[PDB]
Amino acid sequence: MNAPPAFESFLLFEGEKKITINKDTKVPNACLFTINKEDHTLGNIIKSQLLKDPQVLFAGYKVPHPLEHKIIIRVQTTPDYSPQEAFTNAITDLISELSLLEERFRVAIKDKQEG
Amino acid sequence: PYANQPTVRITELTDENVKFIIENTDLAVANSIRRVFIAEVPIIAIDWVQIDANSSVLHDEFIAHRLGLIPLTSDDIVDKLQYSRDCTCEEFCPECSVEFTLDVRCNEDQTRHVTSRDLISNSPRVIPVTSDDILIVKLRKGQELRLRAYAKKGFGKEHAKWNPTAGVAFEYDPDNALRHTVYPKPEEWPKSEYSELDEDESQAPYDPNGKPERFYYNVESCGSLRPETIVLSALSGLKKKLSDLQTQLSHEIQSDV
Amino acid sequence: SLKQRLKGKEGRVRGNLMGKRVDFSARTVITPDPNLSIDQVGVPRSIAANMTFAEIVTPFNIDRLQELVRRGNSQYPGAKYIIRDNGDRIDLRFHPKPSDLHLQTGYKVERHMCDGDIVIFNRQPTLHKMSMMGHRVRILPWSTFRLNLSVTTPYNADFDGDEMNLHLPQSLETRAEIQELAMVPRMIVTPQSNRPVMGIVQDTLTAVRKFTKRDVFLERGEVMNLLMFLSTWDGKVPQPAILKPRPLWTGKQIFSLIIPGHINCIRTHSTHPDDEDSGPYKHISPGDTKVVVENGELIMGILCKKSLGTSAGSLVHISYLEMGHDITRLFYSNIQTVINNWLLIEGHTIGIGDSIADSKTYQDIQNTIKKAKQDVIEVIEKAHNNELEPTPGNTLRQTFENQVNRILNDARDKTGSSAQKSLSEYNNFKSMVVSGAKGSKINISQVIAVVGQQNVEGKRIPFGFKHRTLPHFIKDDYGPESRGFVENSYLAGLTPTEFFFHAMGGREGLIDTAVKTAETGYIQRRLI
Amino acid sequence: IWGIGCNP
Amino acid sequence: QANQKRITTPYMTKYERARVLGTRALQIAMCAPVMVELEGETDPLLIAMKELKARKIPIIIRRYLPDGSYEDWGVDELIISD
Amino acid sequence: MIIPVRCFTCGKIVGNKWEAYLGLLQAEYTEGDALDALGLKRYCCRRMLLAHVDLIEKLLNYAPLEK
Amino acid sequence: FIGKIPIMLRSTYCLLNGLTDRDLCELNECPLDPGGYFIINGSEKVLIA
Amino acid sequence: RDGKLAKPRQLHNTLWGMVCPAETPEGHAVGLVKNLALMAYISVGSQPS
Amino acid sequence: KRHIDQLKEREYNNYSWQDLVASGVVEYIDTLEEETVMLAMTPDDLQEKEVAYCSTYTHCEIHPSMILGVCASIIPFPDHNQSPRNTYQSAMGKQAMGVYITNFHVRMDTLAHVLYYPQKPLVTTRSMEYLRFRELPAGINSIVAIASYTGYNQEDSVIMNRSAVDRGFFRSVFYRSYKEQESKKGFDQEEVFEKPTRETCQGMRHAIYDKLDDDGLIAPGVRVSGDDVIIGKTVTLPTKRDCSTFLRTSETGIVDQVMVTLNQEGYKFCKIRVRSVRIPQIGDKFASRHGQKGTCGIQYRQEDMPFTCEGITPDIIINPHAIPSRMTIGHLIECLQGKVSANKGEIGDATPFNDAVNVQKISNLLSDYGYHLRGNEVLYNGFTGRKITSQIFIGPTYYQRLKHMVDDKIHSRARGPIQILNRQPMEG
Amino acid sequence: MIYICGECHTENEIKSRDPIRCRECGYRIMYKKRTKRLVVFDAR
RNA sequence: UCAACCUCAUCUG
Ligand SMILES: CO[C@@H]1[C@H](O)[C@H](n2cnc3c(=O)nc(N)[nH]c32)O[C@H]1COP(=O)(O)OP(=O)(O)OP(=O)(O)O
Ligand SMILES: [Mg+2]
Ligand SMILES: [Zn+2]
Ligand SMILES: [Zn+2]
Ligand SMILES: [Zn+2]
Repeated sequence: MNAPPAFESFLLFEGEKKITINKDTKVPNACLFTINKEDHTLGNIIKSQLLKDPQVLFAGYKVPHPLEHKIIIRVQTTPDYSPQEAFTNAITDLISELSLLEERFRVAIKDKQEG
Repeated sequence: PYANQPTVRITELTDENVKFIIENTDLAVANSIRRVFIAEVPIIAIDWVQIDANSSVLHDEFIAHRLGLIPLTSDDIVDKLQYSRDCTCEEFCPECSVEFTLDVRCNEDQTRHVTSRDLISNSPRVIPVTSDDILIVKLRKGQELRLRAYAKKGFGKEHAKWNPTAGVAFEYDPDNALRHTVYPKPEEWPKSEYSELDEDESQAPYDPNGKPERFYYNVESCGSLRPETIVLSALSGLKKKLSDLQTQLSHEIQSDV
Repeated sequence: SLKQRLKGKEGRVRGNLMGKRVDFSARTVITPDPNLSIDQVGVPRSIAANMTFAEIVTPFNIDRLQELVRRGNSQYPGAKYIIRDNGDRIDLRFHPKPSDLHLQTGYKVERHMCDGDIVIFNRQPTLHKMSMMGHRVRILPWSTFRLNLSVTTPYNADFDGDEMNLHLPQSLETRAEIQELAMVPRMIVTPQSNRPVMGIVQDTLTAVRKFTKRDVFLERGEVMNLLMFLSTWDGKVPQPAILKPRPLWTGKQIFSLIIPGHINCIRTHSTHPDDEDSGPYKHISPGDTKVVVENGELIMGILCKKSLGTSAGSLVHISYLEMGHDITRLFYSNIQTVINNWLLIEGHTIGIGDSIADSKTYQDIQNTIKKAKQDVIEVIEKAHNNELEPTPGNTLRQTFENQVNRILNDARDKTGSSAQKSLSEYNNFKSMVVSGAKGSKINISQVIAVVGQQNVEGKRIPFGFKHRTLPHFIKDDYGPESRGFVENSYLAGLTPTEFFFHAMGGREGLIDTAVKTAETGYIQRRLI
Repeated sequence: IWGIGCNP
Repeated sequence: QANQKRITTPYMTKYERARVLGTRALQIAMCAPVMVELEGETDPLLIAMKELKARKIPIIIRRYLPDGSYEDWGVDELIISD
Repeated sequence: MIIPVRCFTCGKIVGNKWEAYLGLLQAEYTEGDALDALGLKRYCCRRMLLAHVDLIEKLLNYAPLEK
Repeated sequence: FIGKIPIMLRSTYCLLNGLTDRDLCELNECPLDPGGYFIINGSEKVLIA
Repeated sequence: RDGKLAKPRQLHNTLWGMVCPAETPEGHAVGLVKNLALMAYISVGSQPS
Repeated sequence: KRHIDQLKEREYNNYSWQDLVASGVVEYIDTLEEETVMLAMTPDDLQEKEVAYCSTYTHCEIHPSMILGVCASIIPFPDHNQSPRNTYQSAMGKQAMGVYITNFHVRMDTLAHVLYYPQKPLVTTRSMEYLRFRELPAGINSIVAIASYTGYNQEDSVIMNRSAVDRGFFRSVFYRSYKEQESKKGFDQEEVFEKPTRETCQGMRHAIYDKLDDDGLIAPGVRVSGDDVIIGKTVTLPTKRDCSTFLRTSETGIVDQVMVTLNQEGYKFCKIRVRSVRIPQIGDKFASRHGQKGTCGIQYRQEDMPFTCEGITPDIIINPHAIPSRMTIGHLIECLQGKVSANKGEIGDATPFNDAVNVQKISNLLSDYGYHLRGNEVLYNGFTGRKITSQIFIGPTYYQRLKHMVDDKIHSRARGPIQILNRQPMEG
Repeated sequence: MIYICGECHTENEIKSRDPIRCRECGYRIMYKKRTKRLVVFDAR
């Protein structure tokens, strides 16, 4: 009777922002990105790619509550770098990696067949 | 500061299985690709059932559950079909759904096995993976099952009926060299199929500078989507999720400025 | 009769006046929630929709309350009733009442229970005042009350079908009284025994013991992930304990960030050698036992129920007595969160391999049992030949029983010690016993070595049949097997007679519990 | 179920 | 009693703090004038806590001694327990 | 009551395999050999067929309410 | 006629006694039902020894 | 059930093979409600003549 | 051997237990005679010549395991568990959901729970055959991992796989039957089944009376939400009074069967059965066959659950901290034997005192099928993909869904109905 | 309405305030028969 | 804009 509908896991209700950016006052050059209706799938990918960046001092993600559907990513970068830029670059790098993976998987498929 | 270039080598390709290896990739990327295999690959399955007459022993919602779990061929038109929420028309239409019908009566004395074959689709591309058959119910003489169903696009995050895959086998570091798992007695542990160690050596020597790479996948299709296209659709869907995230992030950054 | 109406329990005086059924109360099953804080409780939406709190309409809250009234009883964050100044209760459930939706100062909007409301949480029986505590509401999906696991011990609650009552204060005055006199962070230390009522428990305790070993080294990503779940974090990553060859933090180094303020504590781990304090390596402690927290930093040690548990002088108790109750609440919550995520990494389990011991261990256990049975045979022969002489204050029967019991108990203890020697570091029974999370060395011994003597009414299994225990045994057999000694372990499996005698012992324990409840309840009522 | 000094 | 010959503790007890905070909260929710300048606080209990910290709650506690006499201690006079 | 569609643990379709399982048991095949022939590999899928109790046949003995 | 005695099900005087499982199915009774209870006012009652 | 004496409730040795040792209700009826063992039979009675 | 061979051919040989008694092979012994009889638990171990304990055995037990009852006979490896845990399992097995009878469709019984997909246990006791547990099982075999995953299995709770639940795992049907009898007490005062009318009948409620048919009884197949009018009964008032029955609050079911008969008095009598399909939630109670139960702490999808190399994700995750204090080692032995049975294809034998089934033999059997001797398995964390450092005990164990469900227990009160005498809130 | 007979499974139409006895068999147990309105089941 | 009390038995922590 109190069971949430399944579509709540990924469908934004009206007036809900996918991303909200709030700066972290405790430390300079740090930010906190709150992604709504997202899970570990995107969070772990983004955290790993942010960790690969040398100018990202801190990168972490958390699900504040398993029953609710939200991801919080803290990103702290060096001076002369912006955490928002680090997030954008992480996303673009992951997109490029996934596209390369798609192309090579298609080639591997075509080669496993037809020979 | 940039993404690595992954490489794929497909070892096995059968109508039910894809065994491949992804090298030069992160553990997070590999795990999330597996995760998208399981939960975020769109598929077609029955989600609306209306039972005109059910005199079978199984109650109506039991029949509806079993009908939902029946796989449906979704190779091509699942990409063409729209989600019901996206479709402009009220309720369901040919663009947002596929209609199935079941009209079975056991007039004969012998028990009638209602199968997925008795489900008849309005569009030929979606069929209940019939081309034995999944048994929906057994009908005694004088028992009848009549129903109309609508099948919609969706992914396994909504419901396990929309899982395109049966079992995604994911393994990294077949010989424990990163010591991510610390065996109390290494010798008692069976060797992995992908293990390259000699029989004498239970574990590879600890590699201090190693990082998890060369992930091994075995994706078994449920028959709705071909095992190759499960992987391709999962990669494309993860890329689309990242692109949507980037678009929203750019909009909010512009708003902050 | 009129006397019967007023006389006993269920009478007017006791059943209707001293205690009575009350409104604004909700009962449901409880399930764990590690993510909730100590004071937070998890409330289903239906329960929060039925229960209401009346809020006086003021100039500063008139807009929000009018929005809630507009939503009504149907939309969840709404109002069930509007009480006018005259006392007339406009009903928002039944029909729009468009003219009566207006709010003015002095009206009372009976809004639905929302996040941040203070509610009393109760479990029966309320044996002590920690059984009723004030919790801050958080509304979560599904239909169970969800409470933090550090709060289970005061309530005596386990999530195996238990239910908890919830009482909602209906006035600001009583809300403030509940919040101040009964809030869970204020209830951490009991006046009964001047110890904390709550401590780290279950998975978190075992994972803390594993986390604070010297061996635990955490890489950069794991450190960042764990610092994500530390709410009191200053945002500064500590310099790792090992800078080169690769930057690796330590479990103690990260737990030092959990410990709040500057707290000074000295404890000792459960497996602390008594020789270490007297001899050399007092402050080096080869086993990393002892526990030294200086300036709120864990310099050395492995934490267990003695350091993070409900005992006087614990790190929790010192935190409450030094930093205050709010900071201690944060301390509990942070321990649970970051240690549970590290446990997600390391993992914990129990299997058959824990119950298995070495072949040499099993052989030694068998030899000890053989020697004990032979010694009992010798004592029985001495008694039969009348060589035995009564111990002062005891009959010959009583002294014979005492000697046999001593031999059997000594053999049982020796087998248990052999089984415990067999245990490896990786053994998980030993992990749970050492951490203090669950189990005891007695349980390990019974699992691995010997179940032990089955005794009913403080004596070996009685001669229920005519001069024998079971029909399978010959009459007048006082040996270990006949009178109830179980040499097989649980893993080995009890033989049929041992099974029946073990059932006799378990039955006695169950009867004791069931009989105990009522007598203790009567005593408690009389004292109060 | 253990011994005479323990528990039943 | 008078300012002299006050024998009760100068510190405010936990129960006195609870009842004072609740009473002031109820008054504030009943449109009573607020002594402290609220910094965007719209919760009557939070405003009452803020007033208690600033020692501006306009209440005097009458503590009844067991002999029947009473002592009037102002909230300002009492030392806040927390 | 009737063989479930899809193994609970993984989701491989096991609903089409019960009649073939019974036929292979009638042939001579041991339960394990029949399970292997049907293609069930993981013990999760083998649990579905191995532990299944088919009560639908007992329920079909009772006459229908409407004939 | 002096009275009516409730009959324990599947006892010698029950109608279900001596009936094969097919006949029990024809009467909408379970072949596996043990019996040993009385139907009093439509409710199954079991005498406890 | 009200009686708190722990004598009538305890598993007697003579229950072996005739009453289940494990199966008893828990609460006020521990050891007071019992269940027959699988092979146990109860005498129906006979004429001593 | 003659008697055993004749009994083995029992049917079409007209040899039965009564012939065994008549031959003098077996004998019925009561407690008084049990006091005067030397018994042997087993023939081979005891009757045969050894160091002579007794040489005057007068009887032999047919099998020791028969000392247990009906509910304790389903417990696998009961000799490896602590004694109170077997009592707990007897109590809980009386509460498991399964197909109670095959004629459940015909019976209109209040509070009937029937499980969708019952399964027979992979590890079974022989005496279960005589309890008909195979014919009408109660519970499902489930892949269970004994691990501390996210803290939602702590204390006694249980983490469950949401995908498995979505695939039919432990889904049940709850039938509630309502009875109403129209009756005439006064000569001018009668009760009639009819659809109540707002004007004609003085007593009415907000509850929708539209679903009632012409006869005043809801037809089968109509969804009925809580507080809707199942049966419409009106009493002539010497205009009319509404005595119509309503659904129990939060029932939220679909009508299954509506029967209209005449009772013994000759008055019209109506029974209406409502189906509510209950899917496992995160409050429902599940228990193993070894006396340790627990509510569902949380449900994670298949992507979130830990996975083995083969891709198997546990249906149920139970906290390891349950095992040590309770000492239910039979649970661990049943997991190991179930793994062996599922890979082998046989059904494991867990008779209490077999003496031919050691734990070591089960481990050696499991080794042949490619798994670790002790049943541990390298589990990969579902969220991050990293191998869990401690290898986790996984196996197929039989679990039962107890009738206690959170939906039946959730309750809340706010200025509701009040008693007449005390003028205090009501009870229940 | 129309009530299906318990035993002979033949639909008989019984008016209100009429004894519940099937024509041609006499059985006193009738069943209300499934509704014409149709209810949507989500296959979930 | 809206339904009884007794009694007993069975279960729950
Ligand atoms: C731990 O103490 C509790 C409480 O004291 C409360 N309680 C329970 N029954 C009663 C009763 O009749 N009367 C009163 N007054 N209180 C009662 O229940 C006790 C334990 O009982 P248990 O021993 O069965 O708890 P498992 O050890 O069995 O827990 P598993 O592993 O099943 O989750
Ligand atoms: Mg409990
Ligand atoms: Zn459409
Ligand atoms: Zn499977
Ligand atoms: Zn008829």
